[PDB]
Amino acid sequence: AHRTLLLRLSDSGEPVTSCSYGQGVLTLPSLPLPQGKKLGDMPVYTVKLAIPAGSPVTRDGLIWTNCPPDFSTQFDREKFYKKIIKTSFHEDDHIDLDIYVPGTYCFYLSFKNDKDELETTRKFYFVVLPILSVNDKFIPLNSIAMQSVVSKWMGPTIKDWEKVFARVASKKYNMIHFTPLQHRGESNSPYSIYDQLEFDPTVFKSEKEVADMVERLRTEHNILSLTDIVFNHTANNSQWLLDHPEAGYNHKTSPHLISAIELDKKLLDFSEQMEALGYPVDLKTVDDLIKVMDGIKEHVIGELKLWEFYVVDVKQTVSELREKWGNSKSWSDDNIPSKDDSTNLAQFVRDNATEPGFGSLGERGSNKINIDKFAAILKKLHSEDYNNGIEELATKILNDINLPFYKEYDDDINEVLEQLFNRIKYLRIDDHGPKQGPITKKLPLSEPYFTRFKAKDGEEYALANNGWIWDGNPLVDFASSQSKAYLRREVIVWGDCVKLRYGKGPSDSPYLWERMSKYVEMNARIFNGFRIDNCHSTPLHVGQYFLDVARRVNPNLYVVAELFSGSEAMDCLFVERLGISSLIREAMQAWSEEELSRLVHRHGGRPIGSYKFVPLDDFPYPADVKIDEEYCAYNPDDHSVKCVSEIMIPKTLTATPPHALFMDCTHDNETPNQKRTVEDTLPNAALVAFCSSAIGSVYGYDEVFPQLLDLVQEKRTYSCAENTGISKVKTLLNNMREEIASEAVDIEDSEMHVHHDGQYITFHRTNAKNGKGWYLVARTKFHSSGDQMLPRIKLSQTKATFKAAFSLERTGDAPISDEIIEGIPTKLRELTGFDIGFDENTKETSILLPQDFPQGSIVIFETQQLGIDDSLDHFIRSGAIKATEKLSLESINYVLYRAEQEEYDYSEGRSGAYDIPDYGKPVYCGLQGWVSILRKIIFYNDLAHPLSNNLRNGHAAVDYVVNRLDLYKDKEGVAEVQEWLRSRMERIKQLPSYLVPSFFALVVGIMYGCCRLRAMQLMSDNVGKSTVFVQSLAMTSIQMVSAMKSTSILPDQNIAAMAAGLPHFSTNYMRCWGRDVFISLRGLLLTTGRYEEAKEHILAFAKTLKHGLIPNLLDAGRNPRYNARDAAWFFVQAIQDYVTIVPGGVSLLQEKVTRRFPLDDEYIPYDDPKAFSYSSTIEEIIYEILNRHAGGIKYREANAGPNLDRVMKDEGFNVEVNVDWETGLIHGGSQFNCGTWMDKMGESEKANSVGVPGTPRDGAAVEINGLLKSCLRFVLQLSKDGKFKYTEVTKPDGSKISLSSWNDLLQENFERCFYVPKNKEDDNKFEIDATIINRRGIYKDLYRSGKPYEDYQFRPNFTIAMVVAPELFTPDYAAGAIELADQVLRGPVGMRTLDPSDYNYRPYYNNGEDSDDFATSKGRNYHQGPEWVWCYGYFIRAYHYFNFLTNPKCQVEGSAKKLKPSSYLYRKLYSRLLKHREWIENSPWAGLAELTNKDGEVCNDSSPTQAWSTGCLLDLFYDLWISYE
Repeated sequence: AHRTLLLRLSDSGEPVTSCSYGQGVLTLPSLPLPQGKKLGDMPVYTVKLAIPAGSPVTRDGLIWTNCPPDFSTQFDREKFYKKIIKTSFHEDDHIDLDIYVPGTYCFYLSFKNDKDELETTRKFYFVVLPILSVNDKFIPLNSIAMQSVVSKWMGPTIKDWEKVFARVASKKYNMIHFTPLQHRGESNSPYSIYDQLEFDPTVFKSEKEVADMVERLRTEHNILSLTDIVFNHTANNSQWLLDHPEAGYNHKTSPHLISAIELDKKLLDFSEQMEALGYPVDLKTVDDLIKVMDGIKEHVIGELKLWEFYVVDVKQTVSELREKWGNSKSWSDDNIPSKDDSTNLAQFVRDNATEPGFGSLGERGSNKINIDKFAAILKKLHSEDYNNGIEELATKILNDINLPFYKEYDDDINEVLEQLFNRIKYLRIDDHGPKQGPITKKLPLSEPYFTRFKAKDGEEYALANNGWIWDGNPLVDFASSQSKAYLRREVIVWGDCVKLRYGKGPSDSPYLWERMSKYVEMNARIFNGFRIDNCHSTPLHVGQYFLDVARRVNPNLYVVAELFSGSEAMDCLFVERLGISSLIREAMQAWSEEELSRLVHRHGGRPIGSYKFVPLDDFPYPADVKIDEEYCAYNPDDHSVKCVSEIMIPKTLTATPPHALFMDCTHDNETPNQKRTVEDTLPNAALVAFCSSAIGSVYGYDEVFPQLLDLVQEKRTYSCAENTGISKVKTLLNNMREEIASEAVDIEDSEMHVHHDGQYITFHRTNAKNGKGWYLVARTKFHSSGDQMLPRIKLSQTKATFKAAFSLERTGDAPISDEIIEGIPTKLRELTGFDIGFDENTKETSILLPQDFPQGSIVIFETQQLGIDDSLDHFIRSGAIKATEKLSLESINYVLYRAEQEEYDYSEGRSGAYDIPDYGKPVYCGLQGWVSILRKIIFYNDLAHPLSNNLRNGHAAVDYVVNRLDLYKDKEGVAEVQEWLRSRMERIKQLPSYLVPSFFALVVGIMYGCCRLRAMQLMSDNVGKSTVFVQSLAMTSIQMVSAMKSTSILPDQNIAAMAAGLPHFSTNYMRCWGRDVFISLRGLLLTTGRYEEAKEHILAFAKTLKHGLIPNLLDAGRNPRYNARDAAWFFVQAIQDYVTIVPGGVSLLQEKVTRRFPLDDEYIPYDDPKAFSYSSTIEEIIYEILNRHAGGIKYREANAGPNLDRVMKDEGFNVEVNVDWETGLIHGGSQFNCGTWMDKMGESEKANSVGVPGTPRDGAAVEINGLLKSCLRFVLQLSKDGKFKYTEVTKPDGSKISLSSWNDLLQENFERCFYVPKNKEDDNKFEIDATIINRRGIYKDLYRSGKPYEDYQFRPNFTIAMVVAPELFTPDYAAGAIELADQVLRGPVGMRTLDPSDYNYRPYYNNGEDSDDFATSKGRNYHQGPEWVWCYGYFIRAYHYFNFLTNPKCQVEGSAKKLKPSSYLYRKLYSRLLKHREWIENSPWAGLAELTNKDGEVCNDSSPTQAWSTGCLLDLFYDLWISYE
């Protein structure tokens, strides 16, 4: 009822890897269908594709897959089906792919280019494994035990075969591999097949005779059958080779082999005359080889016209020139080099005067010159008359042309002969290959490179037989035009079989493809799968088509291949596209004990105690996600694929390595008797059988046959001697794996530890769920290497039990028979003497071996780790959602974040962050600190990481997670979260030390996700249904909003207070800053939905109003600092944002606040009874800011002096602000002030800057007035609705002005005073002093300041006014101005705080520089150059608004004709937030920096997470959401 997996896609449509399991393939789990359900009843699996929101592929995006949309629909490799991608900028799209039948499926995406073209991603393949049942008992793919049997050695009758079936069925194999059961060819080798369409007539007559015999295996022995399938060749005597000779490579189809044919028939026709002269027809003298090679040199090499295939017949060309000379002539063109350049002129002719096919081999004289054009060239270069020197000249050209062909000739023939001698030596001299035997119908001087016959069409053909190059790429067809291997004699050939010529499709061999198809589908009706020999040498598209055909016959086809391509990636590519289910691996390939342990390590499993995958902070957590509230919705009869925990984020489809079928010995490798000893037959097979994969063996391996059987020659029959050699042991091993097969399913379920010590090899096999295990001690016998004693085996917190022990002993040599194959006599002695001590205290089992443990012996212990039970798994993954129930967006801060300085605040300095030895501390004390480290550790299984080491050596990090919550046990839901953590951590500590890291990370990850989910549920829809990036931004609102003990926002209470940033702006007076609070209030609080927290922050500053201004340094409402000309207008701005957004937000206006300061502007009286003296509603609070600003404000800051600013000069504490009513805007400050957000005060005594503000922004600041217009526009429409009673405003003299008059004042004068026209002509209208300018088409940063050139500086500050009061801007001017900021002020993450073309531009900030530089010392650069992130928010918000109003290409007729942005504009916005997503992804603090140096360089003094940095990107998303969604 739940069989879905999640295949996440990247922004380029590539599948995301959840773990690094190595080079692999997207294989879905091997599981049986649900109870009593057949193919078609329901989707076998559902692949849920996750597409990232607004990514380039979502633009006109389609998903294309060759997955048939229904079970009724058949599968076509090349027929693809459309799935439309639902575009959203906030929400990802999901597209299910229901799969009904196993096989190979793939998918790509199509999208609209950035050139508005059609682009296509890569095809990405994923495989659905077959479902192998034997009757009604499902067989897991890793429990397959395959016996390979060669047919011609099982006797001549079906009944004579069922004796072998019963023999292997006793050893408890569950699958039999059949060497080809087809009519065999001339040499009787099982792989050279006479006819693909009928079986061996010696045994079978019809398909039903074999299909019933194979079915008899299924019913009598519970055994499945698969057969070899040969694609690369057929036998050299098929009666259809006569009827269809084009199916191979002949002189007609593959002309390049003509030169190779006349060399092969020049050796069968030379061996027969070799006896005549200087024969040495066979002999072992190297010195005589030369006399046979010197006969080669002359009789075959010289008599054959080899060079003629490469060279151009010069004499034939010249006689064909004089004769033709009186014809087409005059190469009327100066494309001619002189006769001086005899190298370049030659090549020039080679290009222009050549018939098609030059340089390429073909017919005897296939390289010839176009004579009409070679003559014309000569005439122009030399003379029109032939006699005038042409003969010498023409021949000299062609000669120089042949020099590379002659060099190519010599190069080839040397390899031809040098290969013949080295081969014929081995082949005949018996140096290591016995067979001196000389000329015959067989044993000639050269093996037959071709198969000669007379075809039913009459003509004689010469097809080629295939083989293999020595170290050549098996993907390169050496029988195709692109190879010279048949000519160069570089082919090791099989005269048994003849290479088949598949083309680019059936169009190139319509009989061969049609025949092989019926060949394949025939055996697919019978068997359960195929075994594909030399699958790497079979071409891809060939194997792809036929396996698709077989799968159409038998949808549960089990494909096996001994696949050895050039690499693992290529192996995976073949497995991907062909649908191979298992790769074959051989254990006999090992050269030494160490080599074997490595082989066994590869296919053994995962390491013990390995990390497990959980969704962490890289996933979206939709509030509307389904959940197993107690991990209890999986019925074992549903055979569902479980989610990791209670949050139902489906199982992730990740590349895992292709499954392996480990053979302890195949039918082509040498017997243990030959390569090692017969004693090794026991340990070898036991080690292999312990691997986490399917196993196999050739018949005779267990029966210990003495030597590998010759597939060609031998005719002897398998002995009927039952229960020989290993037979009793394979019965035990396979029976053991039949029981294990039931529970272990996925790659993380089966763990391992293999140890190599001399001739001993240790294998511990472990299920990671129940803790069941097997321990194998195997003493191998590669050689008789003396007595070696194994050290005491110790297993921590594990209990062991003796299962069985055996020794294999040779009892004399093997019998010599002529009619039957009998093995070597063996004694299978049962062993004893093993001591299993168990310390009831340390719970350490010790295992000692007895000295009677000879080489070739094994012992097996059944083991059990202590503390692990089948219920532990369900215990750790349950109860986490119920624990987070009573949490709050405030309390989640204490569980996930808390900088160490924020932690000290609650711990009186006692606690803090956990110091990880050889590493350091996590940046948060909460779970995020662990997750930021664990994510990369789980991905790479970094069991060697310092944190991994520390988690093994002690339970301190285990206890730290739980204990620290004592600091916050009283906050909402923390006590319940703490108990869940406590209850699980205690149960973890009762496990072996090596298992603690994985369960620690698993438990932390689970509780992290549930807390992250709870956050998304408590926040508003726009956040709860969005991408990871939006949610990661929103989590900063929890980082910043918490209650503290040293500070707060209210003087009488300690409540939740938004920090400016972590870690340095979090404690005491350093936490709350009015400018940072309200710039961030919209993003962190309103976009997320924390309205009740936005109100409390507004009211808390309402109490601190004085001078008609809002303080920046909020000292918890207890002596704040009032040098902030900016905060009061961001404060009233947020009030409008609050009222606009909060449902019923108008209620804020009548909220009454205790005004803990006097209505004038006296002095700090925090204890005076006049603190709580009077009340002010937000109504009058807003008006008081507006009114007193007009009426004028004059005051020196209260308590001025060093005790406030130890560097600010005496005149800087005097702050004055008034309105120039000729314009209506607001001026203030001085050259000794820092009233704006750019408030860096210099302090370098060495550089002489003590008291000098780095960026005093005096006079009319753009934002301050833009924010004022916004406020005016706000209160005007507000009074219209009867919610604001004020209209008058008193001037310093005594005049009154209506708010609408002040409003229309700014509307008329703002753009005049601030714009800088692009045309010199217009300067006379905008109060411009062209002497102090830098760039036209700009809005001034300031109006009539102190330094007038600071008026005309390109700074991002104007974007704030564009956002808050766009009515002041004419669209074209704003649009063109912000396009320059896009090209000038826009960095990758930060907004450059100053035009890089200015002289004051210094974009590197060191608050520690001591040198004499007036600009940079003590960090005055803060606001001139450095790239700030929160300004990027106001920028792109306006970049959005005005590119939507101006450029028509950024508009599209949204539904119901309302204006909505186009994908061209979305794509532009998307490209400017990538560098921010990258930042918050790869940041130890899960946030955005406050500052960046030039061009994205990390500023080591920048706060790593700041409020306005993230809150202003959230601002953008809310814009797009609240307007278009």
